[PDB]
Formats: sequence, structure tokens, C-alpha cells
Amino acid sequence: MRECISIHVGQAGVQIGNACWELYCLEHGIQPDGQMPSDKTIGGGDDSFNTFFSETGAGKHVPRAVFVDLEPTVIDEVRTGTYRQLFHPEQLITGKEDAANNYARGHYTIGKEIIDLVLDRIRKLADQCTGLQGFLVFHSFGGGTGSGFTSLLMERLSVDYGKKSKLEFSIYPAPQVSTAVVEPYNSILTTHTTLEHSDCAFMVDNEAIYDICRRNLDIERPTYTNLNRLISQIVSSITASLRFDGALNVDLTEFQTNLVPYPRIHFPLATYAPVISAEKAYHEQLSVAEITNACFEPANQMVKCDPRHGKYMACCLLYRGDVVPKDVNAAIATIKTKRSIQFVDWCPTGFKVGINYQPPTVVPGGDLAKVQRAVCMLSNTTAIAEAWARLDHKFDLMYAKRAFVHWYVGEGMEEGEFSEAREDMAALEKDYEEVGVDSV
Amino acid sequence: KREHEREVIQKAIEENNNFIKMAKEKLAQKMESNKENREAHLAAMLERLQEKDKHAEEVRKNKELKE
Amino acid sequence: MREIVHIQAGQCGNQIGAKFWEVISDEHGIDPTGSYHGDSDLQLERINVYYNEATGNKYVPRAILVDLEPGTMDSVRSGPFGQIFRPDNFVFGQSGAGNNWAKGHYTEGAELVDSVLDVVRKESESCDCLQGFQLTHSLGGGTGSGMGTLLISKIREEYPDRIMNTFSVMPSPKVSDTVVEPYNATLSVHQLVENTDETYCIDNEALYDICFRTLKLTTPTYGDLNHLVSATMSGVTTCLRFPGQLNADLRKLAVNMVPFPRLHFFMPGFAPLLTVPELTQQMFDSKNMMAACDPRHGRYLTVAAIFRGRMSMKEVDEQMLNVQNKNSSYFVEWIPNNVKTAVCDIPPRGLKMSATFIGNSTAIQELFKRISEQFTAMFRRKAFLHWYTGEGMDEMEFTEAESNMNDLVSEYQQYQDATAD
Ligand SMILES: COc1cc2cc(c1Cl)N(C)C(=O)C[C@H](OC(=O)C(C)C)[C@]1(C)O[C@H]1[C@@H](C)[C@@H]1C[C@@](O)(NC(=O)O1)[C@H](OC)/C=C\C=C(\C)C2
Ligand SMILES: Nc1nc2c(ncn2[C@@H]2O[C@H](COP(=O)(O)OP(=O)(O)OP(=O)(O)O)[C@@H](O)[C@H]2O)c(=O)[nH]1
Ligand SMILES: Nc1nc2c(ncn2[C@@H]2O[C@H](COP(=O)(O)OP(=O)(O)OP(=O)(O)O)[C@@H](O)[C@H]2O)c(=O)[nH]1
Ligand SMILES: [Ca+2]
Ligand SMILES: [Mg+2]
Ligand SMILES: [Mg+2]
Repeated sequence: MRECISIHVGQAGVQIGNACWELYCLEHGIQPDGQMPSDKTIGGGDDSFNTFFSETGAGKHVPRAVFVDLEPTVIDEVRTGTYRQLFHPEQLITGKEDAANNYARGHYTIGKEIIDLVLDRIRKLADQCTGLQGFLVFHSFGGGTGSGFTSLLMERLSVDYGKKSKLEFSIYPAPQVSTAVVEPYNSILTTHTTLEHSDCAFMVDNEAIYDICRRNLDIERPTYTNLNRLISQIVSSITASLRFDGALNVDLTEFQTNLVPYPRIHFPLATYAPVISAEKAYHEQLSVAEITNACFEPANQMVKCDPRHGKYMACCLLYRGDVVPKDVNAAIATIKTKRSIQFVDWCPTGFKVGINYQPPTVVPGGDLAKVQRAVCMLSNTTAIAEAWARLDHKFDLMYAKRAFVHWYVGEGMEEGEFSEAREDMAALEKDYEEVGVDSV
Repeated sequence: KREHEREVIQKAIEENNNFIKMAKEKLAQKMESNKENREAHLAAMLERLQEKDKHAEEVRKNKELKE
Repeated sequence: MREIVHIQAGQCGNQIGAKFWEVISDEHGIDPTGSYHGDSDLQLERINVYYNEATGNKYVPRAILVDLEPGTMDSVRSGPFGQIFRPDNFVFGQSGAGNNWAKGHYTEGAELVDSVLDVVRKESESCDCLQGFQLTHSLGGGTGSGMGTLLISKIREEYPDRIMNTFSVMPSPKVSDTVVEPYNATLSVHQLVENTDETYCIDNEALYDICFRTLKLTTPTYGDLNHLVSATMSGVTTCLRFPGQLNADLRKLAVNMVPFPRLHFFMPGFAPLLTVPELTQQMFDSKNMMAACDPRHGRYLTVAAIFRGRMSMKEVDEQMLNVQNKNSSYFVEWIPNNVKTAVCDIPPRGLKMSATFIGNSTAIQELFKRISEQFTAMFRRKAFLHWYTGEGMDEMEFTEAESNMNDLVSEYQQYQDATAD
């Protein structure tokens, strides 16, 4: 059992969903029509990949996923795309009018019209579960749906499913691909509203991903397609422990124990390696030591920040492919005597390690080289607060003049919600500061 | 110890229910507050437009009392 | 889909309105019969935004043609793409405004406005999801100006949760010898600042100066001025008409362009009148603005820029960054990342590549000050006040409209002077 239900909200959530589920299918040998030849138990099973796929009597493996967007044109492409047979039509939910980069419309005006239908379809997946573990929620910070509707959904999910675990993959805005001037507003509002209702959230800085595509894959002007294929690899690495089995395999929930010292401190920093082109990977093998050392190059992080100027509260290494503990231990011992790695004084310094022997996979016609071994580091660093600081500053610049605020007030919101949300962010920045101070 | 064991699991149930309860109530209040505000904004808009109509009547009226 | 309902009022409105439909019908590859004869599926993916699809694959403009005189109505129907418009959507009076704002707004137009609304309503109710309305008109006349602003108020009563966009043509003595135009403009602006969400300020002063000084066309015809208008209107709707990420609809445009509700008057720009670098330098040049304002006399609140044609998108990103850095003083710092760049790889007709500009600049006040200068002098003179009071208007409605436009100017000045700290 231990089923996980994925919920993809808004354009960013949906399109990243497309990348992830395409990638999962290739990893598990699932065809676009949903058939899986290697799977001999027809109509059901207790295998590890069943945490993410349900099975029909006809042998179809169906994603435990819901796609939601307040406008139809993004999900329509799924309905008519390569993997359209993969999803039951009821898993793909669309309204007629989007939130127009407005949190208020996503949470209230437009969102309230479809929220009940969404919860009903989610309920239908959950009742098929024999032991539901929790939810994985994909969304942008900047969009009106990604911000507004997500926070509404997360609130409602806490009511309907109690303390059942809820994880986030949140797309943090970058100006190179930004769509709205008000994305700082939407970011602060959804972060404030979802904070109590999320157990663990993996932020993905679009600029971090943008830079990696430019620097490591030599993509002059990365598209969402370039970004999402890279993002899906990090997501795959994180969910791999749920979808595969193995002796040295460590469940994501075990890492979670280490990553979250306090409820509000639940934002791990992700760092992935190797990201390399076919051209460069040719006749060049990246060893365990090399990819592990790459995890401490800030250029490889999913979020722009400097952990070297912060303190660690946890360090997890999630390997996949040709990797054995001996090489990991050797690589770690080398790194600790050469990197700027400093822990807070109230936490142990040991690195927690997981290994999935299933090697990395790449999507056809993709920019990433196929490698024998990869690693995703999940660390809890005070430095990730830098991402909050940058967003909060941009928020302050506009809110001081109340720029664009009338678009929110016009949809029923009050200025008190802005100030309340900003105060919570200030407390959160202070929290990350407090945990880094030495004990008395 | 048996009694303490009961009190601990009862506390966990209580706090879990209290969280569900306060979330349900906090949300219902927000959607209600938002419904009132948005309606009040639209209502104020129509009222201003509806006195533009009353003004136009007064103008056409003023033209008939012009002759 | 997300439909826009187009409305054109008065002579100016119908002139530029017709040319607008001629240009985009060509871009979307449909002939004056309404049949499609294109080559790219991208032409039809978002065709329903402006067109109704009829039986036999016939695309009909979602357009409503209005005027208080039946003259122009025959012009359109006889002009090219005249047989594509819906016959029932022609709504004409017989009287004619004669450049009297009061007649268009309170008298003659108020008696034709309902039969216009009936057509608006019929088009609207057949929309899968109406996003809003766009109006083409001048502010110097009587019909397009006075009745156009009446229709806006009336439409906003029945569709208050929709976006109201306008292409307003501003009066200039360099083009029209009519003397009362600054009355009509001020009275209109009094209405537009309250009841529209987005207004494209098409300034005849700017259109004239471009034709005369850059295109070197002494004695410029309305055809010359409208060639600029059509190219502009094509540019600022590209994001609405073709598959895109940025300002793909009227509401998302408004949210990105309007930081304060009253400050919704944009000065558009167009280039050329090439290399990616000087395309960018031109579109930010005062000579290429369709509003007679110097952007370096104020600060940009927000900016939207679309480049069209096949070009290096890396180069466009670099140069848009370049312009913001070299001209950092002319973008307000209390709005981070206020400049947005779009790219459509299908160019306009005739050009291999072009660039359209939409700026919300505090320098727009230069345009309102020009009108106000004429208006205030006319108000003291009291020249031709009887034609307005003759329809039942009061002298205060002139005063109120004046001071409201004065407020708009000072409000644009307020945020121009504002600092981060
Ligand atoms: C002998 O001297 C002159 C004689 C006339 C005009 C002028 C001079 Cl000096 N000047 C200065 C002007 O600037 C022209 C302008 O009119 C124009 O729009 C244009 C048609 C000329 C106007 C009057 O200010 C405009 C509105 C008050 C308008 C006028 C009208 O159109 N109807 C109406 O209700 O209001 C009307 O009847 C149809 C015809 C035209 C008027 C007459 C008075 C000529
Ligand atoms: N990485 C990545 N980011 C995306 C993608 N699509 C959109 N974004 C980002 O998401 C933000 C905009 O939010 P969207 O998800 O597009 O908007 P939305 O969720 O549909 O909400 P609406 O306003 O109602 O459309 C911007 O910062 C974009 O850069 C994507 O496919 N991949
Ligand atoms: N750019 C441009 N301006 C025009 C055009 N036609 C008229 N105008 C301007 O419009 C202003 C007067 O408004 P009109 O549209 O002509 O008059 P109307 O709105 O039809 O109202 P009435 O004529 O009184 O019934 C003048 O300042 C003209 O310069 C045009 O084709 N192009
Ligand atoms: Ca099975
Ligand atoms: Mg969307
Ligand atoms: Mg006329």
C-alpha cells in the first residue's frame, strides 16, 4: 500500500506533471497506453510502483494523480497528447476562466466554483487506496491558480484528511520567465496560507534551473520544456524511494524525520548532480566522489542561496544507480575536510544516506546525458531563507505604494491579509535566524 | 500508567480535531468575508453608474424645460 | 474560448476599426468572404477571440458598427472586407452629431444606445466565456466621443465584471481644424478615467509628426495616419490573437499594466517606421511613440513589449536588459521587474521583423496638459457653450471634467516623484 496522490495545480504544476509522469513511465517500463508487460499481477498488486500507479482489470497502469487548472488550454494538450490514454478523463479537471495572476481570484472568486468538484475527484482516488500515505502538490508561487487555488485546496485537504501528510513542489518565480509583476504578492500570500497545512515543501527556483540549463547543458534560451525535464529528474530522485525497493533504500519519510526540526522549518534545499550534456559526458565517467562533491557547488542547487554563509540542520544524500556505501563514505570523508560545512550546535553532523540501484533515466530527445549514477542532496540550511528575503523585499517595494493592491481588493480581499501574510514571513525569516544561533 | 496512556492518545485526538475544526471555521469566515466585500464593491459600482442615469434624466429633463 | 466583443463608433472609430479588421484578417489568413486560406494552424488556434465561426467554415468578426449618421456605414460595407461583417450588427442613426458631445452622450445617442446594446447582448450571450470589450473611437468628435463613452457606462452596468478596453484617438489642431475638440476630449477623459480598465492613447499629434517628420509625408492623409494606427493595433493585440504566455488576455494585461485604477492610459509605440539592438533602441525612442510625449520627461510605471518575426531570443533578452540598465532612472524602482517582453515568430505583413511598445508612463501627462491648455482657455472664453447647455448640460459638468483631468495629471506626477525610501 502506502499510496501517494499527486495533485498538479495551474500551468506550472500541470506541465511539470507531464514531465514527471512521462519520466515515471519510462522508469517503470509503462507504455503510453498504460500497459506494463513486466507486471504479471493483472488488475492490482502490492509492488513499489503501485504507490504511484493504480491498476485496471484491463492491465492499464493509471497515475494516482489529479490535474487541475482554471483554464482549459494547458490540460487540453494532455487530453490530446502522447499520454492521453494514461489518464481517466475525470482526473483532468478544467474551468473556463483562469485567475489572471491574481491570488484572490484563485482562492476566492473563480476557485470556489470548482473546489468541491476537485475534492470529489480526489476523494475518488483516495477511496481506491488501502493505506494512503499522503499528497504531493505541484504548483507555482506566481500564478493566480498556483498560488490562490493551491492554498484553498491545502486548507480544504487539512479538513477532509486531518493530519495526513502533504508535500509541496513549489515553483519560485524568476524574472527570466516571469509572467506577472505581482508574483511577489501571490508568493507571500500562498506561503503564509499554506504554511500551517504543509509538512514539507521543496522549492524550485526557476532562475536556478534556468542558469543550470544555460551553463551545464549549453541551452542559449531555456524553455519551460528545458526546465521541466530537469525538474522532473530532481522530483524523480526524491520520489524514487517510494516507487522502488532495495536493501539500501531509505524511505522519504525517514529523511523527513531529519529534515524538519520544527514544523515551520520544513523547506529543504535540493542539489542535483550530474547535470551534463551528451557531448561532455562522452568518454567521461563521473564517479561517486565527483557527483557527491558537486552537491556542495552552489551552482547546482535548485534554489539560489549560499549555504557556505549559513548553518546546516540536516544533510541527506539520495543516490541512484551504480553506487555502493564504501564509495559514498570515502567521498563524504573527503568532503568534510575540504568544504565549508558547519552544523548548528544542537544537531548531529552525520550525513543520512539512501541508495536506489535503479539507474537514472532520460526522456528521448532530451538535453541531459544518460549517466550510470546520480545523486540528489536534500539539506536543511538557514541559507534557504535568502529566497524568502529576496521575495519579501520585492513585496515591500510595491506594497509601500499599494501598487496593484486594488486588483486584490476588488476581488474581496483586505489589506489586512497582505500585512498579516507579510508579518508571518518576517517571523519565518526570524525563525531561520533563531535556529542558527548557538545554544546558551 | 494505563490511565496516562489513555490521556495521551485522547490528547492527540483532541488536538487533531481542534486543528481540523479551527481550519474549517477559519476558512468559512474568510470566504464569507470575501463574499461580502466583493459584493459591496460591485454594489458601490452599480450605484455610481445608476446615478449617471439619474443625472442623464435630469439633463434631458432640463432640455425640455428649456423651451 | 475567450471572446472579445469589438465596437467601433463614429467616423474615426469605424475607419481605424475597419483597417484593424483588414490587417488581422490577413494575418489569420481569412478572405473578405470569411473563408480560411492559410497555411499555419497557429492562425486558427485562438481565432475565436475575435471571430465567430459560422456554417461552412465561415469566420465572422465579432464586431459592432455604430454611428449617428448612415454615411460611414455604407463606406465600410463598400470598403474591402465589407461583406465579412454581420449585417444585423450595423446600427445607424440618421441625425448626425455635428461634433456635439452632449448630443452623442445625452440626446441623440441616448435614443440609439439601446439598439446597440441589443446587438452587444446578442453577441455576448453566445460567448463561451466573454473576457470583455474593446472600443475604437475619437474623443474630438460627437458620436464616437460622446456616445462611445455612453455605451461604455451602459455596457459596464450589464457587464461590470468584464474588462473594458479602448483605442481612443486624441484630437490635434495639426489634423482637425475643429475648435471645440478640446471640450469633447476633456468630457470623454472624464468618463474614461472612471469606466475603462485600459486605454490606448492614439494621438493624432504624434501620428501627424511621425508621417511628416520621419516618413517625410507633407500633407498626410487619414490613410497615412491610420497605417500607423493599424500596425499599432495589430501589435498590441498579437498576444491576444496568437498562442502565448504573456498578457494572453485583457485581464492579465490590465493586472500587469495598471498599478492604480485611474492610471490606465498607455502610450503605444512601434518600430520601425534590421538588427535586434536598434529595433529595441527605436521602440524606446520618443520619435516612435504614438502619443506626443517624451518618456524621458517622466518614469515608466510598467512596460509591455512584443517583438515579431524570426530572431534570436537570446539577443532580445540581452538587449531588453541592456535598455533597462542604461535607462534605469526612467523606470520606477518601487515596482520590481515592471518590463515584460513577448515574442511572436510570425511577423506582420511587409516587415521581416518589428517591435510594438506599450508603456504606462507618467509622461503621458504631457498629452493631458496639452488638451487641458486648450480647454482652460476655451472655458474662460466661453466659446460655443450654448451648443452644450442647449442639450441640457450644466456648466459644472465642464468644471468637474476639467478638475478630474487635473487630478489625473497630478496623480501621475505624484508617483513620478515617489521613491523607494
Ligand atoms: C462664422 O464663424 C463660425 C461659424 C461656425 C463655426 C465657427 C465659426 Cl468661427 N467655429 C470657430 C468652429 O469651431 C466650428 C464647430 O463646428 C464644427 O463642428 C464644424 C462643422 C464647423 C463648432 C460650432 O464648435 C462646434 C460645436 C459647438 C457644434 C456645431 C454644430 O456642428 N452642431 C452643434 O451642436 O455643435 C453646427 O450645426 C450642425 C454647425 C456648425 C456651427 C456653426 C456655428 C459654424
Ligand atoms: N518551471 C516551470 N515554471 C513555469 C511553468 N509554467 C509557468 N511557470 C511559472 O509559473 C509562474 C506563473 O504561474 P502559472 O502556473 O503559469 O499561472 P497559473 O498557475 O495557471 O495561474 P493563472 O494566473 O490562473 O493562469 C511564472 O513564474 C512562470 O515562470 C513551467 O512549465 N515550468
Ligand atoms: N487618426 C484618425 N483620426 C480621425 C480619423 N477620422 C476622424 N478623425 C479625428 O476624429 C476627430 C473628430 O471625431 P470624428 O470621428 O470625425 O466625429 P464622430 O466621432 O463621428 O462624431 P460626429 O462626426 O460629430 O458625428 C477629429 O479630431 C479627427 O482628426 C481617421 O480616420 N484617423
Ligand atoms: Ca500488478
Ligand atoms: Mg494558467
Ligand atoms: Mg461623423
